[PDB]
Amino acid sequence: SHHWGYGKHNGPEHWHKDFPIAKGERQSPVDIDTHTAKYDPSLKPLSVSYDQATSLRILNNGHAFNVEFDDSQDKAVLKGGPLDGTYRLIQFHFHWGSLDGQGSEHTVDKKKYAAELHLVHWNTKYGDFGKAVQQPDGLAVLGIFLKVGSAKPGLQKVVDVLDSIKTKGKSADFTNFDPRGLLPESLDYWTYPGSLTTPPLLECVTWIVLKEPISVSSEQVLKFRKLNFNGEGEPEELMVDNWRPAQPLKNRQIKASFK
Ligand SMILES: [Cu+2]
Ligand SMILES: [Zn+2]
Repeated sequence: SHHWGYGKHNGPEHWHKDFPIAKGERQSPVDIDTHTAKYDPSLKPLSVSYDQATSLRILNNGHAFNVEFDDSQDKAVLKGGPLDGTYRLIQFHFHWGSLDGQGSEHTVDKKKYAAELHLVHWNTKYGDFGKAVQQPDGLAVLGIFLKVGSAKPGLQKVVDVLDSIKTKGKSADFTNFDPRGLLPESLDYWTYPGSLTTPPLLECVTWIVLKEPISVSSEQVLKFRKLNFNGEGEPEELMVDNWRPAQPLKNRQIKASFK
């Protein structure tokens, strides 16, 4: 639907009126209580295969910016871990704060990171993204926390194009970007069944949240905060605090791939 956002009058506390699944049984994000998470020795190794990833474009959609990929062939896929089958990369985006002390969607023992990266993948058994989001195992989102510290060299090409997509609806060419430069050293993770974190809030997602954050510089996150939620020629509303807070865990268990 239109006109949802992150403001006081249309933010997360209002979403349930148009998207009643907002109060559902497997909503995201959640707080990850690390002491309560259980190590699962049955999980298999996570396989991230991005060598042939083919980026196309970057778009300001009014709530974040998306780096889009060619998903017409198995070029960039996620497999293993909790997943059955093959999941194809379609886009990545971030959520971030107005201040370095907030911005992530997931939290770790109630800790909020400065930002969170979401690599969005769809289950190839379902043929395309739109059919995948009608299935309870349709999507897999790999989540990576950002902390402020040293610069992330592999983020810099993304930061450098943001000036060209300041406002809602703007896009730019974004070919030949390698998303492998956004991953931490370790692929140790937590996993649980959840949902999209923005409307339509669909309950289709296997969440895979990496334990190790990546470090980005202050200057890099400051450039995220210069984007606009609004369209060109409309009153400026900085794109900041585009995160949903933690939702009730309900009848779920978070599993860890490590001890
Ligand atoms: Cu609408
Ligand atoms: Zn997201």
